[PDB]
Amino acid sequence: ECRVLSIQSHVVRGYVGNRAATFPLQVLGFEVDAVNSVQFSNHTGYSHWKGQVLNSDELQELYDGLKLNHVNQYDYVLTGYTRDKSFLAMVVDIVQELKQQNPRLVYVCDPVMGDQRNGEGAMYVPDDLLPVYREKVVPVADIITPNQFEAELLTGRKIHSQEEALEVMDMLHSMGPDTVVITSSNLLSPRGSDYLMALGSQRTRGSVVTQRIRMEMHKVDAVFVGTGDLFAAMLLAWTHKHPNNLKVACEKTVSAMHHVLQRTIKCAKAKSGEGVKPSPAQLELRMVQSKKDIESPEIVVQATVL
Amino acid sequence: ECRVLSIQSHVVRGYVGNRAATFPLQVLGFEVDAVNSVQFSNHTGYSHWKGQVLNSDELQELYDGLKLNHVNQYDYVLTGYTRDKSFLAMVVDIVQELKQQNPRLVYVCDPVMGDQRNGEGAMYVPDDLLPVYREKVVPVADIITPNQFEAELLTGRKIHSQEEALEVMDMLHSMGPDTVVITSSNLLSPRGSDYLMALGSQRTRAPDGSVVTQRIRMEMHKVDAVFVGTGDLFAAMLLAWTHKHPNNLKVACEKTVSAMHHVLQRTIKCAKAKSGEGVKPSPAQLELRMVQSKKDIESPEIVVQATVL
Ligand SMILES: Nc1ncnc2c1ncn2[C@@H]1O[C@H](COP(=O)(O)OP(=O)(O)O)[C@@H](O)[C@H]1O
Ligand SMILES: Nc1ncnc2c1ncn2[C@@H]1O[C@H](COP(=O)(O)OP(=O)(O)O)[C@@H](O)[C@H]1O
Ligand SMILES: [Zn+2]
Ligand SMILES: [Zn+2]
Repeated sequence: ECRVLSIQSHVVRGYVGNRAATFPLQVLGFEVDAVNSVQFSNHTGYSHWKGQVLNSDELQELYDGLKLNHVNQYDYVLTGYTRDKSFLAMVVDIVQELKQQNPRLVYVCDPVMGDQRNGEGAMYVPDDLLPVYREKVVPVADIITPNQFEAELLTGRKIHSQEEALEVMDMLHSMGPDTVVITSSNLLSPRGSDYLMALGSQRTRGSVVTQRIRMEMHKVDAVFVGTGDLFAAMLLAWTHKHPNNLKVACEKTVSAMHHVLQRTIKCAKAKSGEGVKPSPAQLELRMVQSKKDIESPEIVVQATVL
Repeated sequence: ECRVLSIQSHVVRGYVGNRAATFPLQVLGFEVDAVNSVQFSNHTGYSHWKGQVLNSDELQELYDGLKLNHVNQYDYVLTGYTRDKSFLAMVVDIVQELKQQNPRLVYVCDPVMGDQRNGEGAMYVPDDLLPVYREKVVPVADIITPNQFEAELLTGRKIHSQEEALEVMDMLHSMGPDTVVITSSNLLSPRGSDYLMALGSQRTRAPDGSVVTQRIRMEMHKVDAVFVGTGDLFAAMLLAWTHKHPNNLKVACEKTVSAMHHVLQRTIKCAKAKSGEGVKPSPAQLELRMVQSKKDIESPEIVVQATVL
């Protein structure tokens, strides 16, 4: 049995943060302990939203409860969007302390930054977070899933080509994480302008045998929320099964992603009218109805080894 | 697609309240919208626990958000443990308003107040809740799952036999709910002193004004341990199975109780293996093995047969 401590947002309706990460990990066999950093009615993609936030002190209280009961033994820690540097700093303390009892604990981090839609009632992420991610978070993270924009901020470098991306990924490796996956980029894929390009790199430490891969997925014509959280949660599961094969781990992860999105866009267009654009409420991920696809995804993409 | 609005507690670790109700409903195909009434590190069966509570105002804020976005359309509402009458009163307002847009909404309610451990009842909730459950909650509830102790408080009547239980269940039907399930009782089962007896009753008013009532009895072998979150798990699965078998309380209960059995057996086996020999399992070791019971919850092998009364 593998136990995951996931600390992310919670929404009453829809799927983002912990809502997008718990069901997938559960059906995949993981014991998930969920700390909801916030509780909103829905995500910020809607016109309205109401809810309450948890401060670093409250986060500490919860962790203390687990500690007092001697049940603070985890195999994985998983975090994502956060817009409070004080909260984020608290997370690092918790991870460090946990890695103390279990040097084998794996910390999966998705360093969210920018004007992204989230489930924490926020319209943006304060710039004062970059230095916390850069100097405290990344150094203790084992698997990180930044997008191109985030990868650039973390390394202070810009990416103009596939070769530069690989260089930035190497810079991230030296900062700490043995596995780095750039989930989406602006790089033009050789397959076509309609494909989204993702890059992956894993340092398997004994010299460092580095496995690098590239993946191209056809873009779906719509804006989704929570996809990044779903990605990170599934990558966690699949890397656990294929600890030394980033290629397979990413192929199953991205395949699932495809099935869920296809089912989601089909149902969204069916519920809205003819020629009517689906609304964010209609675009909520069809998580429950994708159970079989998440459990065992039919591979639909092939990762090319670089 | 059936959408459920579940308003119950949340624990970081373990399974109780919303943690025990969401996963089962999700694997069974239900779209679950969860409002966490509280967030604790774990349940109170542990020696320590820390967390925060939500007040009636915060509950209202959340509901308002759904309402402002016009996404307050539900098919089911599911509630359980509550320790604040103000919060409970707020729940009733929400249910009434929802039943306005959807006359077909089904409200499943587990009126938690206490249990009868050996012979004497003990209240977990302030006594000032009983009146609220009695006059405000039960009247708008469609399915209720009280234990013997709770059934007695709601009707002000004592249960000394199977016949008296059936009378109390009829009294509850008059108060509102067409479906009543007494999940556990002190009644001695004809099968043996080691079996737990549950009773079920579902009312159907025929077109001509006649009333057909299906009544059933169920006996389950006791597992030698104290579990937490089992009542929440029960109510969540009964919701799912009654949805599939709308007019057959017999089958709905057989599938529901069969799943309970599978989950508890797997849970006690793992607990004893983790404890050590001769060592009693701790509450932390007794947390329901929810995730590892996925298959059993999806399609339970029937292991109990309901007796029609
Ligand atoms: N419109 C889309 N079409 C196809 N895939 C998408 C789309 N949007 C997101 N994804 C998938 O979601 C993941 C991207 O998450 P995203 O919201 O873009 O995260 P990030 O902003 O962290 O790069 C990728 O694996 C990608 O394939
Ligand atoms: N020790 C046990 N042995 C067998 N079944 C149990 C045991 N404890 C709980 N259950 C199951 O859980 C449900 C009862 O929940 P329980 O803790 O007894 O709730 P309540 O006190 O509200 O009646 C029943 O369907 C019952 O079969
Ligand atoms: Zn992201
Ligand atoms: Zn109960």
